[PDB]
Amino acid sequence: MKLIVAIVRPEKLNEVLKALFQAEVRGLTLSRVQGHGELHEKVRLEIGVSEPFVKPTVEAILKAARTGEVGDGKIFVLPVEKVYRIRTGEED
Amino acid sequence: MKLIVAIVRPEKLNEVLKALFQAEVRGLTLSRVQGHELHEKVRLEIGVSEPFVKPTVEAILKAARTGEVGDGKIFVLPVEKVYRIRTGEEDE
Amino acid sequence: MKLIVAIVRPEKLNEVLKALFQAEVRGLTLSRVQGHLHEKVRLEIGVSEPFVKPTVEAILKAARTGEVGDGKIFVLPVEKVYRIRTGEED
Repeated sequence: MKLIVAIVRPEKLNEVLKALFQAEVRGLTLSRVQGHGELHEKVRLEIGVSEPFVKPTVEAILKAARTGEVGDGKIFVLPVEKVYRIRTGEED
Repeated sequence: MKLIVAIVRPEKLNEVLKALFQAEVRGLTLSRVQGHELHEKVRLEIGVSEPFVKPTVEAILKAARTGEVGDGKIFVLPVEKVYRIRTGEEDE
Repeated sequence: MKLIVAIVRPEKLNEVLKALFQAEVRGLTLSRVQGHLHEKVRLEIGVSEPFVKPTVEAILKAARTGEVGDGKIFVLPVEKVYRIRTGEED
């Protein structure tokens, strides 16, 4: 699995959540953060996604979050050594 | 070294922290995030040495479980290096 | 690229931000978190390889007070970073 961390504009959050839902991504968390390069409000989404589907998930976010202006944000794809589901204790 | 990111139910937070402290886990940070029709969750971020990875994961898994959908997940992330600001000590 | 996650004292934040800016490290996000509880500020900064040490040093120098609880700096391997404005990788 990989961990996707995306920093997007607040005004694009609904488009992004919609695109993720249509791309079949359901499990995620998000929070408000302040960003720079004078700080601007941003929304940080964190999504665990298995390798075959990292590319499609990143694409949905890129398409939905873009405005074309400086300050659109970034998407980080981090490696994950192990992931566990707390409901069952199982390593996913 | 690893960076453990755990998403747990707020009502399980106290039990989780108690279990971590008993497992000799010490410094960590936490914040509230919205996750999935979203629900509030507590996101813990814990830096640990290799010998503490298993004990930390085990503690959260036993303490945060309710068996119902939405219990959360635990991500164990690789860390290239970590620095303690006070002492300037670096661990890899 | 690497992703740097730093936990610093709120009273040292402006000093940390100034030091980063001076080091040419401008793109980042931050948020308030609770530590150990005591409020802390968490910075998340994606940087190219040559900027890892300059970023770590800027924070180490500006955030230290000498008292226990000054924070930590994590350097994480990042596999890919995309610039949303262009839809391109970096």
